[PDB]
Amino acid sequence: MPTLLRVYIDGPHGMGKTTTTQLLVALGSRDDIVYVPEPMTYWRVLGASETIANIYTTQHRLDQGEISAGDAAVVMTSAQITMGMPYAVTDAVLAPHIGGEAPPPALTLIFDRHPIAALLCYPAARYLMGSMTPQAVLAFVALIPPTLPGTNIVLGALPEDRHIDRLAKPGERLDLAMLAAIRRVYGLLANTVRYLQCGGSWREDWGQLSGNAGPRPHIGDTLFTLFRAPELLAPNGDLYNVFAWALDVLAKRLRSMHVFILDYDQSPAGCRDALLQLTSGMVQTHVTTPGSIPTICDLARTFAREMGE
Amino acid sequence: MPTLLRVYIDGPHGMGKTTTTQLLVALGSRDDIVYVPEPMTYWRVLGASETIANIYTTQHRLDQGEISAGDAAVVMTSAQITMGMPYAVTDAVLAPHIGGEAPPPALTLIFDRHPIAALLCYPAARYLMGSMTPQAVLAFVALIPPTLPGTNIVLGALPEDRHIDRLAKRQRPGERLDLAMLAAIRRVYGLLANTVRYLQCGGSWREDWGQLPRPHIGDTLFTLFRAPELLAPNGDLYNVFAWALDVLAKRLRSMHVFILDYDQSPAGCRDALLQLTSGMVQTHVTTPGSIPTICDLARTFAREMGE
Ligand SMILES: COc1nc(C=C(CO)CO)c(C)c(OC)n1
Ligand SMILES: COc1nc(C=C(CO)CO)c(C)c(OC)n1
Repeated sequence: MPTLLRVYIDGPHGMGKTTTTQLLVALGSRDDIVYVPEPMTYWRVLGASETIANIYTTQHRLDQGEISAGDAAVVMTSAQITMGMPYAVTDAVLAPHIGGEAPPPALTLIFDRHPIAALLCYPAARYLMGSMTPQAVLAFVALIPPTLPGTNIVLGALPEDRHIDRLAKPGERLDLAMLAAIRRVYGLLANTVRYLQCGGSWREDWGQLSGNAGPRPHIGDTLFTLFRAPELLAPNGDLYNVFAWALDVLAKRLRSMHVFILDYDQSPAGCRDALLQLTSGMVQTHVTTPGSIPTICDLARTFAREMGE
Repeated sequence: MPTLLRVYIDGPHGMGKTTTTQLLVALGSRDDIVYVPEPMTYWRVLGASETIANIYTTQHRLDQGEISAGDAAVVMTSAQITMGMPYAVTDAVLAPHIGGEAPPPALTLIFDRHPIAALLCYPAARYLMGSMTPQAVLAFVALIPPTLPGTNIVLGALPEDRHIDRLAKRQRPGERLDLAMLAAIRRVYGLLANTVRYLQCGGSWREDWGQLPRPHIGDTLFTLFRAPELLAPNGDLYNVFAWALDVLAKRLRSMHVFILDYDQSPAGCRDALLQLTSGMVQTHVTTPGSIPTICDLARTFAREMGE
């Protein structure tokens, strides 16, 4: 029974994730490590017209006082559903091939981002920016697919000052406020997994909210803190049950994830070797049939050819 | 482990779907069959303000030429997320309580609609109405939750004329009587039923794609996706959309469809639905506390998001 290692490189854009990944795939053998790359093609052409460009234009207009929140919200919600579609189909066709958690893997699968990037992280950041409702953020949360065994997610670390300079180097605009928001979000996320793996329970700690490594963070330091918003609160001050249930889904999805932190404050070859060492402590899985491996290989290869830049 | 029967009452709206169900929960014991009703309060207040009204005003403005198809699509996409949220959250918290396939069940759970109504059927109809992109529809399709065992879906049969009449007699808040939408939504559901049969008799969309004892691929939902937006310059579907179609195939193939004839009295419908249950597939729950956890979920849902 052959084995599989899946690794999702995620976190805020502009750190160097894409390069580092490509650098890592390059060191490997042709037929034992594949890359599912960033689907910019879907973003700029196939899915719609310059989705990246559309998003930053609308945020800028909202800030400039040129459209209202409600208007910006519907534009952001649409574009983001679109942004995330390739991650979602990929997860869906792959799911049946994944077995139980399990010596060198017969195949390593590297992903540019994980479904929560588009179904949770960026939405949450847009909400912080005032360009998306928390209800819609939670509707995205409710559609996060089941976390499969051996979900290794690598997030980035990088000083803000250096992050600002590197990013200043699609259709994007330099939105420091966005950068700050997405940085905060991925920060809460890493805390949240830690919070949940240390047996934390958002229901039991909900009142404490108001005005891989380490100890259990405070609930105020996790994603749960974002959804203490008046839109989601009943008169009695509690969360409406429907929203509570989506927080439950959030906990169920995150708690079983293996989070790793990668330092991007170094050269491109540095990040690569850092990442390589980091893989040996990652959870592998068995596949479900013998032919899962070449099948998985074709899908990843098919994807890159079509959607990678 | 104790057994569970899940029954999703679905199909196009305006046929009798709600009245019918209400008569059935009346018959069975209040603590032997539970009901998850239409989340009108979420659609009208909690998720956003008057979502139904927003949907229909927007189609109308697109029809009157007051806004662009592009503008319509974004609003439509956004609002349909809002419509589907309670369905999606419910399935997600219920899933771990569902076990394998299984004598009368320990609990019978009846829903007003299944998640594919908001993630496939309604969006597809809006696509036929020019107010949603086919990409968006496929993006919803990709997010369809996995099909758990015992997924029994009841769809309705009713001649269009009777259907028009009943829908006219019970519009929802903000809804606009629209015969194009009605024909769009009826067709989507007819294709749905045909799609399941096609799949279940071993149809393979990839094989029969060229053609664009089972239905013809041209009478399934796969025909809706020959759209030019999804095709490469040589006529092939991009692989990304092809995979969404594999997902659609996997999800639909293992659902169990039952057709309810609505062309009768509300009490006739109730009896019919009841007899329809002998062929439905039961499952085991997964934990001794699943049954009461499910009951409390249902009543909590009803209490909060019911009208
Ligand atoms: C910029 O908006 C936005 N960016 C991304 C990520 C990008 C481009 O910012 C890949 O770097 C994602 C995943 C997203 O998901 C909804 N939304
Ligand atoms: C009217 O628009 C619309 N209605 C429905 C269903 C209704 C009728 O408004 C309840 O039958 C659904 C599920 C939906 O899903 C996106 N969109």
